Parts: sequence; structure tokens; C-alpha cells
Amino acid sequence: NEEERLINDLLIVNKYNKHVRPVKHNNEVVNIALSLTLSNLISLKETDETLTSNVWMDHAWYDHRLTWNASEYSDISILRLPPELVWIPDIVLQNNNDGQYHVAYFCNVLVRPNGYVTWLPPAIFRSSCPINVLYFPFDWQNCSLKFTALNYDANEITMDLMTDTIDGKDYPIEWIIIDPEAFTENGEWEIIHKPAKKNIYPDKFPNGTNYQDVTFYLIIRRKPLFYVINFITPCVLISFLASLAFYLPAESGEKMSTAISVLLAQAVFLLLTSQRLPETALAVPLIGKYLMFIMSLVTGVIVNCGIVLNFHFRTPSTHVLSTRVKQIFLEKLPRILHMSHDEIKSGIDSTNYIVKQIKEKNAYDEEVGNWNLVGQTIDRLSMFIITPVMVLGTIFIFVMGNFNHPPAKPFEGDPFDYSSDHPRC
Amino acid sequence: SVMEDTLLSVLFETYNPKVRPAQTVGDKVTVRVGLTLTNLLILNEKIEEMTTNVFLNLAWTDYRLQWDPAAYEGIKDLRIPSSDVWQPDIVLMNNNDGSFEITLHVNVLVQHTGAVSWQPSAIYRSSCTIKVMYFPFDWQNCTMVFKSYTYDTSEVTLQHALDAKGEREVKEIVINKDAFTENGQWSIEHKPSRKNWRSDDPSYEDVTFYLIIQRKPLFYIVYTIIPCILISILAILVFYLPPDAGEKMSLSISALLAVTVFLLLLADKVPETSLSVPIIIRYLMFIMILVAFSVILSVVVLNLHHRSPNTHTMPNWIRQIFIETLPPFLWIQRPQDLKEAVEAIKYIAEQLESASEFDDLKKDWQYVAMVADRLFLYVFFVICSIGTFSIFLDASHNVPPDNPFA
Amino acid sequence: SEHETRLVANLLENYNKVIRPVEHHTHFVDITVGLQLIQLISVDEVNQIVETNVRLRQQWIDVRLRWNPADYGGIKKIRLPSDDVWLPDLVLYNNADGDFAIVHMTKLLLDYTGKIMWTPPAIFKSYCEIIVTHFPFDQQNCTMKLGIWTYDGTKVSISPESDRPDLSTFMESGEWVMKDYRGWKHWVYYTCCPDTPYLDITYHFIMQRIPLYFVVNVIIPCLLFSFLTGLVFYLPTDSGEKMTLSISVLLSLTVFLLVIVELIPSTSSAVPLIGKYMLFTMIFVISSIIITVVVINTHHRSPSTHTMPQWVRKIFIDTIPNVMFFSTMKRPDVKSAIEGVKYIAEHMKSDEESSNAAEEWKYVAMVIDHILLCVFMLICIIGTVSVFAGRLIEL
Amino acid sequence: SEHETRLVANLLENYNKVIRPVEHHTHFVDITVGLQLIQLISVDEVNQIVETNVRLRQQWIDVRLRWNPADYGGIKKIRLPSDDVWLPDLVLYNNADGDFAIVHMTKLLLDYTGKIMWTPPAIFKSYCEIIVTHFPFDQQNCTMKLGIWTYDGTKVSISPESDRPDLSTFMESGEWVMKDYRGWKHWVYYTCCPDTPYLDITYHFIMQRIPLYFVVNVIIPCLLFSFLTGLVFYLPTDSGEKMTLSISVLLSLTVFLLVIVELIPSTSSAVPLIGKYMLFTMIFVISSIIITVVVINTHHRSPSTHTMPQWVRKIFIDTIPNVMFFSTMKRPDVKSAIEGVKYIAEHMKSDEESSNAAEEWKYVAMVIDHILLCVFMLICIIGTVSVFAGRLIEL
Amino acid sequence: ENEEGRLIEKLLGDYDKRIIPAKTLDHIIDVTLKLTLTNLISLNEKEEALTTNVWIEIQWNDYRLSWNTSEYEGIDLVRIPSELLWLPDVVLENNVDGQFEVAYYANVLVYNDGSMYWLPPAIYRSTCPIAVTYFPFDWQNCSLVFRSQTYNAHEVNLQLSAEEGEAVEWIHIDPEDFTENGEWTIRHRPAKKNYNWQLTKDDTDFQEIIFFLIIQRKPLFYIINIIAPCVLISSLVVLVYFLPAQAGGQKCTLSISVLLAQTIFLFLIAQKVPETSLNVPLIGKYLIFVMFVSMLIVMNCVIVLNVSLRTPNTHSLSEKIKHLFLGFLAPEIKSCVEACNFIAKSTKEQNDSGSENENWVLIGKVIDKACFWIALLLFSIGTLAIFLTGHFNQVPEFPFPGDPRKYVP
Ligand SMILES: *[C@@H]1O[C@H](CO)[C@@H](O)[C@H](O)[C@H]1NC(C)=O
Repeated sequence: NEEERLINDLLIVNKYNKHVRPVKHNNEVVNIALSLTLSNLISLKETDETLTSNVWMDHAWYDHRLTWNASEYSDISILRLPPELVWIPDIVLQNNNDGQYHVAYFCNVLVRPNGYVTWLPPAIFRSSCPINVLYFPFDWQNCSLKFTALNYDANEITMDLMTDTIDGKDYPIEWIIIDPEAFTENGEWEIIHKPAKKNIYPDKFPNGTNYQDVTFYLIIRRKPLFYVINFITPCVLISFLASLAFYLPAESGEKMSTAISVLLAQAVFLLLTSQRLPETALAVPLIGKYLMFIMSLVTGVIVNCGIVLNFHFRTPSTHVLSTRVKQIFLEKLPRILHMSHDEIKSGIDSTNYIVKQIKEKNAYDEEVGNWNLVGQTIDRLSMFIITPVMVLGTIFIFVMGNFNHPPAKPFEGDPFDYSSDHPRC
Repeated sequence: SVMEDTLLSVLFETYNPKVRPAQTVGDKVTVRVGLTLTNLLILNEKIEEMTTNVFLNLAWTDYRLQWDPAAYEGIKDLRIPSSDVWQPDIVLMNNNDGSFEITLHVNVLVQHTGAVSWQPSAIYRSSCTIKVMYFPFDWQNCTMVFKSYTYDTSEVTLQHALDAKGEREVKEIVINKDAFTENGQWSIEHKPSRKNWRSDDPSYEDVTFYLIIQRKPLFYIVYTIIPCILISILAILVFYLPPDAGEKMSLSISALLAVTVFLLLLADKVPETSLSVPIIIRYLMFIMILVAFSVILSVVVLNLHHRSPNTHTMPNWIRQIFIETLPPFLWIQRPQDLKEAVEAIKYIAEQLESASEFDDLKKDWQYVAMVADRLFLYVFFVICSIGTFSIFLDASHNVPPDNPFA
Repeated sequence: SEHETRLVANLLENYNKVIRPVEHHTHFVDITVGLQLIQLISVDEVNQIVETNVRLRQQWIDVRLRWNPADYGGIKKIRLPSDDVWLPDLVLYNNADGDFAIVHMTKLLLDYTGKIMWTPPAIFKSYCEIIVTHFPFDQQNCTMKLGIWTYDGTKVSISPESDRPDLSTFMESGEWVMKDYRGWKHWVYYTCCPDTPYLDITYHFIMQRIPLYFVVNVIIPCLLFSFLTGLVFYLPTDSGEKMTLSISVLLSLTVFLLVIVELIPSTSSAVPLIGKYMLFTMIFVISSIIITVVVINTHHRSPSTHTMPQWVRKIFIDTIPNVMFFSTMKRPDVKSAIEGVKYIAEHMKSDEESSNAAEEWKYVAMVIDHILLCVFMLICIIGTVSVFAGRLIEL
Repeated sequence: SEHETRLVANLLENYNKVIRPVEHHTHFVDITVGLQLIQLISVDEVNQIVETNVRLRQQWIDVRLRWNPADYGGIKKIRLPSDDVWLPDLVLYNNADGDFAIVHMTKLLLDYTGKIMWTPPAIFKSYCEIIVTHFPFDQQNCTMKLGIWTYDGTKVSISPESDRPDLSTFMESGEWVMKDYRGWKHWVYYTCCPDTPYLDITYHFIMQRIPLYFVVNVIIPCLLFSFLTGLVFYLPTDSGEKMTLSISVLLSLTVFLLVIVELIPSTSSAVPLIGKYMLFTMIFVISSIIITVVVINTHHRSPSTHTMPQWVRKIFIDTIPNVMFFSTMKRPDVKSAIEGVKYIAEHMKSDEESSNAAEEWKYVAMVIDHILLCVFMLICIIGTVSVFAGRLIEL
Repeated sequence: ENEEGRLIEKLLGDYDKRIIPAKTLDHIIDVTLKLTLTNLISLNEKEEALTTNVWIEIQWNDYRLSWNTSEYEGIDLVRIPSELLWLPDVVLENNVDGQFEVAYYANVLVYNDGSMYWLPPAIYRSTCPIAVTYFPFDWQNCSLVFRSQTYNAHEVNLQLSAEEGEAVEWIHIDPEDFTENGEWTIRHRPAKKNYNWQLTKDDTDFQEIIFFLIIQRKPLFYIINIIAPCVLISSLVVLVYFLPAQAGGQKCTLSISVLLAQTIFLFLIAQKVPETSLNVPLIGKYLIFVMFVSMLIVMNCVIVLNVSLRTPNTHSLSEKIKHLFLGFLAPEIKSCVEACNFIAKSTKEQNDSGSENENWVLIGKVIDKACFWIALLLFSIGTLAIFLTGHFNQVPEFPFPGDPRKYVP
């Protein structure tokens, strides 16, 4: 096998020092072109704001020491060398969560006779991307993977986006590469944009490791089905049940029970929702806003049911039905709301007393009925005022949520799509 | 290049990285310790642990790594793997796990004068005690203690790092705006650095970086305080419900159910230390006790409402207090056949009169219940308002000091 | 053994473990790959990850590791550390968050002809496209893709050992059933060049979930709540407990939502079968509550304010009660005294009239309850059958 | 330092770190072992694991590593990697689930006389019997057993640096208070032979739990629920809410049982104090509900079908109300018309008799409620004091 | 100087740790195992994994490491780190995680005759499939399977250690230092050598040593926190039959509230039971039973309320039902007299309607009594049977049914 002789010549006879940059003079720059391939998006668990992803880092550089004349050997046009034997550019994910800066598997490099070296190690990365909870669960996130070369400064090695050719003209690969066949869509997230950028920081200096950067962005949109089915619709329906308290007659002693039970169910939903989101304080989540609004409205419904019951149970022995109340709640509002021989002497005296008592009881009863009508009018007014508020608030909140598409173009000031279909020029 | 190979071979022919670089026996190596905060990941209060992503800006001089650049095509500095040179064992001493050392071993920068510079990265989990008294309206004081695990003050001299154009020391955690993520739950108020000694031990010296961070309580505000306020409103409202509705107990006891549900919600978020009670738990317990007392007074009012002469005799003190005095203060202020037929009518009239007297006494009892219920309404409104306002101002007066004292 | 010590010393004296084991660099190493599934550790529906305990059996020939047994006391096989010889870098292409290659560098068996046998253990965490449409009566098909990472088909070729993975020593899952399993080899070419095939072997296991835990823990309580839903319509309105009962059923279902949320997968790809069933139960209970409120309002209607519409009387008092076969429902001062007695009699006139009208309202409410009870029992049965039997018949 | 470079070069040239540092193989290495407690990370009651952050100071003489300071510029102390020299294999015998030996090979301090000082850090996860009987007012005694794994006392002898662990730089726990701590050395012999002692050093720490978190977060709500369940007996039966109150208290107690199971450890060795109190509260509420049902049944006792037994009348209407001092409880067609009036009067008579009997039943029920209210408040106080007073006094 | 230094430098010189110490062809290395249990850390039902802390004692002979004591001042025992020596690759096979090897690589005690004594401690997480039928009144039968992952039966011979000529066929537990788990008690602990007859003496899986741990749970936590509260709360449903059947009686309130509490208990138990779906646990069976009984009692309360609140106008009380239930089971004068007659007639009618109502109420009460007795019997019998099945779930008297030996020291 001539490969053995060739490798011995390259590494042993030539005294290859893997700790030295491949430059003939110690002022030139080694160019490392890198690209990212997303094998699969594993998770974006929002509780601790971590993006787990399976990616394949593609590396390419030149090493003048790993050059040979293919004819002087057999026609060997390529070699596979372990990375522990050759100089490797240490490019690390800087914004990682768990303390894993490097690739998972240090695979062999591929070397051509002209010194071209390609390295394609796969990696599992757990990067930190903050979560914008503003429109949860109708939100889209903007997560980033930031790669830096911390072993050499910008004067020594230059990071660049890899380039590809279509019709004789090469263009940079300014996006994350996704294989349409192998890639399996995430259960919860849809990828909208996937740009790639080489960032320079002019306020730093070239003789430092914090001057260069290559960042890959993933603008992903949540798929709102689990939350719509299990969280939003049942809460919305149970909340709408609170308006039925106004249609429930005061004689049926269950207005307060109904309203309070609705509030308890909403408290259960609050408990469920609290566990799904991080503790950040940038904004209140959309679902949180809706829960606060609906719980406040249901508390108002409970208070107003209490007021109605207090009115319904007033009696002439404890309250006075003033003329103002009668005019307001029995004439005006119902119209506006379109509402729908001593022994015989003793006997005579006894029957007169009976008649007097019966008349007094009848007056008592009719004024009680007046109080009942006042309560019914208050119920009708409350329903007409609160049901539309509930419906409109719910509709507005959730159509605002449903109108939260990503901007359709990353880098607001940029007219480029960063789409793999339309490379620059 | 070839010249870099030659220079490296010359530098490390007899160089031993295990030996601390001292010109003469007794010399001390000056080590400058700086910290750059890249990301304040977490401040887990259950385990009292702060996770940070940092760079350590270390600098020292190694007299052995000196060369004349004129003889090596003007090579001014080298990037040498960190394991090939002596380095001070600078570690995080107050770590919560067993990870003392750095995570990423970036290769060192060595200059022709012998100046070595090293900026390794790490994900550190330090332990800072949490002051759980104003949680979640609390500010924390979490430190990171750095010193040489091996060498003492007789061997190395710790110092603060220098700024970009080294002229004066940097006595703070450095934060690079280009690479820095705001936590979103914590605001950094102060980030000083200081060297600490120990009077008992003259061989001890460390450089401590202090992070004074204030929490943003919006999440807790919403998810605990707002529902608690609504439940307190319901607890007050129970005293406006008429006893005839048969709904007082439903309202009050359902409010108690809601408060215990919120306690279950909050269980998995409050730190489990016993040095103090967080203010949020105090507010929950205050609301719980207020709701329990509302239940007790609702039971009393219901008992008063359903009294009658057949069971109770109304005492003089109750009548004087609740019917004469309180209402104005509370603004309430309230032929054989013919003989048989005559006897039957007389009996009917007597029965009606007896029923009238009985109903009058029952109405007196019910009026007493009404007055007591109004009094409880006012008392509970006052108590709830005063208590909630007091607790909230106490929470809102908790701010980190202007001077970090460090 | 001194013989074996000498043999191992001679084999590795001039052996370079970075060179492929080929006599000429234009040849390819042929590797026989086999997968032995030992245990199905877990399936993660939310993250789409299937964790398995396997052995990756690899066989190939290293021409440089031959020897003549007669020269070594008759030794015909030896065990060598896998780190001492060239190994193929087989990588789990669809790895989710595990190790890409073999990490347990166990010893390998070497014949005197150079034939090598290597069966390192591994824990494969593979990306598994999970379908939750029929959960928990769901069948999952997902694979393990294997290939040589850095070598193409002209340098290292891999061939499956058998037609399917070896499940001889497979521990039974207790949550899944191995319905079928197979392995296929694929040749993939690229627009570059048709002379550089890229080979891989995909092993797929078809799993059928055992739906007993989820049945008893989720579906049965939902069935009880559904059955209780329609029970409120047989409860008379006189007992002030219709809303109590229906709302308490709703609260029980809402509390049970905790159990469902903590038990069923939280994917958003599709709505699970039990998800649809539980949504149906929720809407069923809410509809029952709404109509119960309507009935309670009807029962308490007062004659003074509301007068019975003619169509209501025609339908609910005359027509429907006839066609309800199951039910048993039917289908000086003397002048003052005299004036007072007349007043009492006329007041009783009026009271009886009002009572009769209120009774008619109560009767209409009762008839509506009976109709609704029939309708809701029927809807419960029909909806449950429609949701479940459709998938259950296929099994 | 060229002097120290030469010293280290000449000091490890012929140094074998596999060999014990003794001049003669019949001598023993005398190691001074000291434990420094830096932090008490956690106490796991369920698994009975105590996690501590410690420094394991070790001192011994290695004659092979001595030098004359005058030959090396006066160097008297050097730092060496601990992996370059012989180290004692100290093992945490009662390791639960951590590392058995030191894994952080920090540098050691070597003196020119051969004296070595090594103080590596460690996280000890030691198994210790947790006694949850007085939880949360429980005191724990958890130990750390250390010894040389592979050498007996005649080859390598360990002796404590002092009689107590070093807690000079201990971090205050916030959950546990360090009552006492000590270290003991033990000689263990075997039936083999009495000339070969096996030595171990055991450090033990007496820890007292700070019972504020658990008190506030568990016990106080239980007290509140006990008080309310006692209160149920003051609610009149006429207000149809006795069952509402009692069963809502039971529901609150069930939700809080959920909370407790979330908080308290899930041990099974013995019943904790909180466990006994929670069970007592549950039984209290259940008995309250049962007796409330009895009172409700007595109150709604129909005089038509039931007649008051003489003993009930004698006890609950005559004697019991008298000893309740603090209470305020009491201690032609004309013929047809005439016959109609007579019928009305006699029906009023019958109704009055029935009402009197019903009122007597209601009075008996109310007296029973008063008695039971006193009894249950007394039981609540007595049980609450009984469950905790013994432990509180013990402290 | 330490003579051990010269001895060890002689022994390890020209020593290859890759080479099995088989003296000649067809020589089989005898490796004897003795497992000592230090702590039964836990048995996690959710993961179906058993965590143990063990000291495994491995003994074998390496003829290359023998020396003549007279030549080394009577030295007959040395300690050599295990990383320098050949070892039989004895690993735990049935591990849930990928941890096959021991935790701490202790020094090997080497005797002058070549005998080698290795006692490495280990933390093992082994697969223990869970029999959930009787949870929490259950006992599990966990096994630790040890075999060589390198060498087959033609190269090594795995055996159980023999002490004083008697095979140690059991896990060794030191009576004094061993601490009870707190949730599990060890009833049997046999050890035996097993063969996979589907394989030949090759394949390295033919032979193995299995150590069994038959452990019984102590269900005190479940009894006090789940079982007893659940039973007490569920028994409350029989009280509904003594409540009045009208508004304010609160039959439905009580019954449905007990059902809601049972739902809460269902949520509480969902977090404890293992997720396997081969059997329904005993506790799950009991919860289903009580929930079904509460549903039936709610139905019966609804039926009783419907019967007791019937009216002559909505329903007709046929005498057949009565027998079935109440059995086996001047013009001014004229106007005044007319008014009096009408008053009497109205009173009569009202009284009659009332009377029919009380008849319906009595029928309801009879149904209450009968159904109360039925429900009390049903609930008592069901609860007693279900929770007596668990009490009789005893560990077998013998570690192996048909084996008479007890496998104890
Ligand atoms: C061991 O060495 C001694 C000499 O020290 C010799 O006398 C003796 O025979 C030797 N033993 C054997 C078994 O050869």
C-alpha cells in the first residue's frame, strides 16, 4: 500500500509539527472556510432557553505541508488522516449552555495532493437563545449559533463562509444547509429563515480572538396546535360559561356557584400555564394576558352576581324601595333592554283581623316581587354589558396572536433573502 | 513556518512546565486575574447555584519563554498550547459542583518578552447564599472567588487585570457588548472586583468578583399576586351576600380552595431554606388566614340569621349593641254550628297573631345578622387593604445599595 | 503464553493503524455489518428520539495481521484491543443526541487468516419520526441509519450480515411489540461523479404500542365523565343541584386535564385520538351545562312577566309528551268582614291562576329535560364509537 | 527556575510510583488524614444520601523524594503533580453513588525532608441512615468512613490529624445546623490472625434541621383546615350548606395532601410526624362529615313517620340545655260554609302539631351540634398539642 | 530500599497485559466471582432500574506473576495497580446505562504463587423488569448478570467463589455494616452459574454468573399517604342515603365532591405507578373500582331525587307502585257563603296535592334504605377483597420454586 509510504513521508520524514499554523511565513493568514448543516432540530425547551441541535460543521483550509506529487507515488489523489495527527483549526461554539465547545466526533480529515483539507465533524450543540414570550403560543423565535476561533487572532487565521459554484461563478453559502430528503421536520417548530453571516467587530482589534465571528441564525415559528387544543379552546369555553350566570334565575340558588367554579377552572388553567414558560420579565405572554383579563372579568361577574342577589333578597322589613330605584330599574332600563250578641261581634272582629293580616302579607309579597324585578333588570344589563366585552376581548387577543408571522425577511435593513434558492449574483 | 518550528524547538528544549518560573529562589510570579462575563445563565435558588459563562483574563511573565525576534524573522509572539507551558492553577474556589478548573483550554499567547497571556473559557457553577426574605422582590449578592489552588502568597502575587491599553487596573467584571446576553430575569446593578486576605492565615489571597443582581418580578407579580388580589376581593364580597341566598359558604370556601391551589402553584418555585420566610409566602399566608376568618364570620352570620324564639332567647347585650347602637354608625337603620264557626274563626285569628309575633322576633334576629355582616364587611375591607398595602410597600422598599461595599 | 506474546509483538511491530487494510490502495475493504438489538430502552414521542441498547457486529479482513499457527505453538485466534488496529468509523447518521460512533472500545477477535470480528456495545439514540394520529393505539416505524463517515464506497464498502437485525436476545419491552424488522443497503450517488457510490445500511423496527396503561389511566375516567354528563337531565330542577352536578363534572374534567397534560405527548404535529376524544368530552359537558341553564331558566319563569308562546304550548305540552313512550309522565263592621272575605276569595282566584301558569312552565321544562336526556345519551354513545371504533377495527 | 528544574529532573529519574515509600518492606507508611468540611451540599432523605464538599488533607514521608537544599540554591519546598508520586488509595467505604476515591489530582507540596502534604478536593456522596420520625424537627447523624483499600495496618497506617473534622471555613447551610462533629479511628481484626489490624477513620456530623420552611409551608395550613372542620358544627342545618363546608374542607385537605406529597420525603422506614398529623386531620374531617350527616338526618326527621323517644327528650331537651351556661339557647250553603271554616281550623290544628314536633327534632339536632362543637374544638386542641409537644419538649 | 521495587520491576518487565495468561493451548483460566452487597440504593420503577453498591471479588491465577519468596526477603504479597495487569473482562451485562465496568480500579493483590485477588467496588444500574400487578404490595425479583465481554468458555471458566471448600452460592451481606434500604427488604439472595444453551462455548455469552435479589416493598408510605386517605374519602359515598331528598339535602354535592376527590387521587397516583402496560396495578384497580362505585351512587342519588320530588302534575302515582314500594318493601249573604265555600274547596285541593307529594317522598326513602344496604355491602366487599389480595401476595418460600436448597450461609 503506497498510502503508508506517502503518509510516512508527509508526517514523519518531513517532521510535521501539528502545533504550527500551515503558513510559509509567519505573517500570512490561514483562511478557514466553514459551513453548517442541520441534521435535525432536537429541541427548544423554553424553560431554560436552550436550543439543542444536531449539526455537521464543514471545514476547509489549505496546508502546504500536506502536498505531494501524485505521480511520484501511485496515482493517490486523496488521503484520510486522523485530526490528532494534523493541524486543526479549533473553531468553537461560543454561546453554548452546557460547557460543550467542541464537535462530538473527531472524524478523519480528507487531504488532496494540492494541500486542500476538508473536515466534516458532526456535533450536538446546546446553545443559549433567549425566548421572546410576547406572543406565546403564537410566537416565533430567533436563535443563533455563534462560532469563534479562540486559538488564533484575526491576523493569523481568517474565518469565511464556504463557497459553491453553479455555472462557473462561485458564491458564498450564506445559509444553513438543510438536506431536503434526510431532514425530518421538528414536531413543534418550523424553520422560516436560516441565514449565515461573518461578523466583524470594528471596535476590537485584529490581534485578538474577539474580532472575528461566523453566526448561523435559525428563525423558527412555533406550531400552535397542542396549546390551541389543550389550553386555549377549553379555557375560552369555560370562560364563556361565566356569562350564563346572568341568565340563571336568582331563585335557583346557583349563580355564585357557577361563577366561582368558572374562576376555579381558570385558576387550574393558570397553574397549567405557569409551568410552560420561563420566568423572564421582558413581557407578559399573550396567554398570560388573556388569563389575567378573563380572570378579572370573571371576578367582576362574581361581584355583580353578589350585588344582584343582594338586591333580590331585600324585603320591606329591612330595605326601602325608593322612587328613584323604581323609575330606573322598573320603567327605563326594562324598556331600553327590550325586556319581556257578643259572640258574633267577636267573630266579626276576628275575621276583620284575618283580612287585615292577609292584606299586609299581600303588600309585603308584592314589594318583594318588585325587588325581584329590579334584580332581573340588573342581570339583563350586566349580561348585555359583559358578554360583548368578553367576546370582543377574546377575539381581539387571539387574532392579535394569530397575526404574528415572522417578518419574511431577516435582518430588517437587508434586502437579501439569504435563501438557498437565490445565491447572491 | 520553518522559523516557528525552530523557535519552538529552541524554547522547549529543557523547559519543564511543572516548574514555577522564578529567576531566583524566593521570587514571586505576579499573576493578573480578570473576568469577562459572557452570559449569566441561571441563578437556581432551589440549589443556591449561579451558572455563568465567563472568560478568565490571566497574565504572567515566564522568563524562560524569551527570544530575540530579530533572529527569527521578526516573530513577536506565539500561540502555544496551554498544556506546554507552566500556568498558575487559578480555579474557582466557591464552586457548587466539583469543577474547579476551566472548560476550554485555549492556547496561550506568548510574547518575545516572556509575557504570557491566557484567556480560557468556562461554564462555572458557583454557590452563592440566597437571601430569601423579599423574594421575588429581591436582589442577590453572588460572588466568584478565584485563587491559585496550589501556590500561596509566597509563590505568586495575584493582581487585577489591565484594560485594553494597559495603563491602570480594571477593578470590575468586564462585559463585552458584542458578546453578552441579558438574563431577562436579572439586572446587573454592580459588578466590582477586589482582593481579599485573611488575618488568621497570611498565606491566603484571592480575587473575588461580586455580582449584585436585582430580580425582575413581573412573572411572579402576574401569576401569584393578581389572583391573590382577586381572591381577597371575593373574600370581602362574601359579607355583601344575603344569608337567604345560601351561597356564603360556597363563595368563602371556594376562595379558600383557590388560595390553596395558588399555594400548590407556588410550592415548586420558592427556595427551600429555613432562615426566613419570603414575602410572597407571607402574603399568601395572610390571604389564607383572612379567607379562613371570612369563613368563620360567615358561619357566625348564618347562625345568627337562622335563629328563632323556638331555639334561642335574644340577650340584652346583643340587642343593645347590634340593634340600638351599631346601625346608625354603619348606616343601616332598618245554634251549635254558629258557635263552632265562631270558635274556629277565633282560633284562626289567634294562630295568625302568634305567627305574627314569632315572625317579628325572627326578623329581629335576621336584622342582627345583617348588622353584624355589614360590620364584618367594613372591618375586613380595612384589614385587607391595610395588610396588602403594608406588605407591598415593604416589598417595594427593597433595593440594592448604591455602594456595593466591594 | 510466551507464544502468544511473541505473536502479538510481531503482528504490531510494523503495523500502522491509520492505513486501510488493503494490499493496493485502489482496492476496498469489505465490512460485514450486523445489528443485534438487546433492549428497547425508551421511546420519546415529544422529542422523536428512540433509545436502544444494541451490539454492532463488524467483520472484515486485515491482510497485515496474518500468521502461520505452526510457528506460534498452534495458536489460531487471539483477542486484541480494538485500539491497536485499524477500525471502520461507522456512524449513526440519524443520531439524535447520543454518540455518533462506537465509544466502548472492547477487544476484538482475530483469526490467523486476518479475519476480524468486533461486536462493541452501544446505546443508539436515533431520530424517530413519530406519528401520534392514533395514539395510544399507534404503530411507530423508525430506523437506525449506519454508514462509514469518511470513506466512500470505493475505499470501504459495507454489506449487511443478514436480511434483518438479530433479535435473538431481545428483552421484552413491556410497552412495545416488535411487529417487524428489516435492514436495507442503499447506494447513493451525487451529481459530482457516478464512480463514487456512498453506502449505508438502514435498519427499521416496526413497533406496536401496548395500550393498557393509557387506556385505564386516561380513557376510562373520560368515559365516566361522559356518562355523568347526561345524568344531569334526569335530575329535577326542584333540587337546586343541576348546576352543582354539571359544573362539578366540568371541574373534575378540568382537574383531569392535569393528568392528560402530564401523561400524553406534547407534540404539535397532529391531534392524537385521545386528544380528539377529550376535546369532545369537554364540548359535550359545556353544551350540557348551557342547555341546563336554559332549562333552569325555563322552569322558574314567572307568569307575571313571561307568557307562554303558542308554539311552545303546541309542541312541549301537546305534541311531544305523546311520543315519549319510555317516560311515565302524565299526558257597621259586618260589611267590612264581608268585603274582606270577598277579597280573600278573589286573591285565591288570582293565586291559583298564577300557580297554574307556573306549573305549565315547570311541565315544559320537564319535557325538555326528558328529550335532552335521550339526545345526550345517544350523542355520548355515537361520539365515543365514532372516535374509537374507526381505529379499533383496523387492529 | 533552573535550580528547581534540575531538582525535579534528578528527583524523578529513578522513581517508581508503584512502590510504597518505605526504606524496608517491613516498615509501614504513616499517613496523617484530616477532613475539612467546606459545605453541606444537600441531604437526600429518600435515598439516604448526604452530599458534602470536603478537602481530604493527607501527610506522609517519602524518603525517596528528599534532597539537600544547599545543592539547589536553597530550595526547600516544591510543588509536584500528585500523579507523579506514590499516593495512598484512601476510599470512602460508605460511598452511596459518588466517587470512591479522590479524582481531582491536584498538585502536592513536597518538603526537602521528603515530607508530603496533599489536600485534594472531593464531593462525598455518603450513605447514612436517615431517621424521619420527628420530621421536620429531626436530628441526623451521618458519617464518612475512610480507609486504605488494599493495604492493612502493618503496611499503611492512617491516623487522624485531630479528633474533630476541620470546620473553620465551613459554609452555613441554611437548612441544617451542625450540633457536633468528631472523628474516630478503629482497629478491626479478623479470625485469620490478630497481627494484622485493619484501620479506618470515621467522621460523623450531628445535624439539626431548621424547621421553619416545613412548618410554614405544611403544618400551618393543616392547622387551619383542622380549625375549619371543627367549625362546621356551628353552621345551622337550615342553611343547606353544612355538607358544602365540610366537603370543601376535605377537598382543600386533599389538594394540600398533593402539596405535601410534593414536599415531604417519600421514605418508608417509619411514619414522620407530619404524616401522623396529616392522617389525624383526615380522620378528623371524616368523622366530622359523618356526624354532620347524622345531625342533618336528625334535623330533617319527619314527625309523621317518627316519634321522639322518651330518652332523647329527657336528655337533649331537659338536662343538656341546662348545663350550657355560656350558650344563649332557649331553656243551605251556610252549612257548607260553616263546615269549611271548621275544616280550615282543624287543619290548622294538625299543621301546628306537626310543626311543633318538627321544631322539637330541630332543637334536638341543634343541641347535639353544640355538644359536638365543644367536643371537636377540644379534640382539635388536644390532638394538635399531642402530636408535637413530645418532640418540642425534647428540644 | 523497598525490595518490593526490585520484585515488581522484575515481574512487570517483559509482561504483556494484552495476553491472557493461559500457560499452554487448551488451558482455561478459572475466574471465581464473589459479590458483596454494600447498599441497595434504590429500585426506580419508572426507569425499571436497580441501583446497587457492591464489592465484587475476582480471583484468578497468572503464572507470569509468580516468584520465589526466598529470593526477595520473604516477600509473598505485593499490590500492583490493576491497569498494569491482565484482567478478565468481567462486566455487568444487564445494565440500563452504558456502565459495564467497575467504578474504582483498585490495586490487585498478587501472591507469590501467581494467585491474584481483585476487589474493585462498583456502582451498578441493572435492568429489573417490574411486576406491577400488586403494586404497592409487590415484591420484585432483580438479577445481576455477570460475564466476560472478551473471552468465551474456551478461554476462561467463570465460577462462584468457594470458601472452606463450600461454594458461596449467594450474595454476601455483612450483617453489621449493611443498612436496610428503607423501602425494600431483601428476602432471598441466591447466586448460580447459568448457561445459554442456544449458543456454543464460543460467543462469550454462553456462560454467566447471575446474582438474584428477591426484594419485598414496604408499603407504609403508600398506605399512609394514598391508600388510607383514599379509602376513607371513598367510603363517604354511603352517607348520601341518610341525607334528605330535597333542596338543601346536598346528596349530589356530597357524592360528586367525593368523585372529584377521587379524581385528585387519580392524578396523585399517576405520578407513582410504572408506565409499563402489561398489568394493571392493584392501586389502579382499586381507584377504578371506587370511581365506578361513586358514579353508580351519583346515578342512584339522581334517581332518588327524581322520585322524591315528583308531583301529581308531572307524574301519576299509580297504585301498583304504591303497593310495590309502600307494601312489600240578601245578595251579600250569598256572595259571602260562596266565598267561604270556595276558600274551603281550595284548601282541600292544596292539601290533597301535598299528600301525594309525601307519598312520593316515602317511596324515595324506601329506595334510599334498600340502595344504602346494597352499596355498603358492595363497597365493603370490594375494598376488602382488593386490599386483601395484596396482603396475601407473599414472596415464595424458596428462591427457586422446585429447588429445595435455601441458598443461605
Ligand atoms: C528459592 O531461592 C532459594 C535461595 O534463596 C533456594 O534455596 C530455593 O531452592 C528456591 N526455591 C525454589 C522452589 O527453587
